[PDB]
Amino acid sequence: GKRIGLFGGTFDPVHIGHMRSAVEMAEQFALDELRLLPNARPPHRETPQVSAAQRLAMVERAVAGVERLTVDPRELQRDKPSYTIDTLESVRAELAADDQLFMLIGWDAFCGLPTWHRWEALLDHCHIVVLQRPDADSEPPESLRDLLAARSVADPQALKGPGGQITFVWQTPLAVSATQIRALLGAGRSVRFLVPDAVLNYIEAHHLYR
Ligand SMILES: Nc1ncnc2c1ncn2[C@@H]1O[C@H](COP(=O)(O)OP(=O)(O)OP(=O)(O)O)[C@@H](O)[C@H]1O
Repeated sequence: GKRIGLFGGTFDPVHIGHMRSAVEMAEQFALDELRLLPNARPPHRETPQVSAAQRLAMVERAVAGVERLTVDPRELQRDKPSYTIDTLESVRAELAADDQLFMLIGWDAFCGLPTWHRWEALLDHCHIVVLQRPDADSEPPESLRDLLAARSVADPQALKGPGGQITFVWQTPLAVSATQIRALLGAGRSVRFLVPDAVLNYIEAHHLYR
């Protein structure tokens, strides 16, 4: 059907590390579309004076004019956060049944997957692609050996069908951090070139991260 990616993050703010990983994810999987999915979180876990809807605008500024990168605001429009599985069915509810869905997660995040609500069902709806990288020691928890055993493919090209498997991918993400960027901004410095230019212009224009 279509090759559709899903890239979830808090994005506070969205920066070139995310965007450059997005770019690479797509090109590797020949995605028709890669969807950035800003997650929703309790109001009190937002950066003070940076709202959900501003996080969402920057993500929009960042993919505007960018082919095949779009934004999915559905978590960002609920009554409160959701579990991922819930996002997944909602996404899938609007898909064609042969469309292939690829959820991109980080190694460290994948390592805590058995704590996600109803985790056993996630691969019902998508493929999970796990970012491997120089900083997260590839030592899977014993709680994930049987899952990786039943559903992982060593070749990403071998992901098949609209979902059901796990593969691993290697990237060297830029040494850009949203935490570093906030501090630079708090310190009054220039994060120019550490974030997409349309994101830079938004941060500046709206005097965000103070
Ligand atoms: N440079 C990086 N390379 C690619 N993706 C990264 C990078 N840093 C974090 N991520 C991604 O960041 C996304 C959401 O923002 P997140 O706050 O988790 O990142 P962060 O840079 O570690 O921010 P923070 O510094 O506040 O922890 C995640 O979905 C994750 O994949």
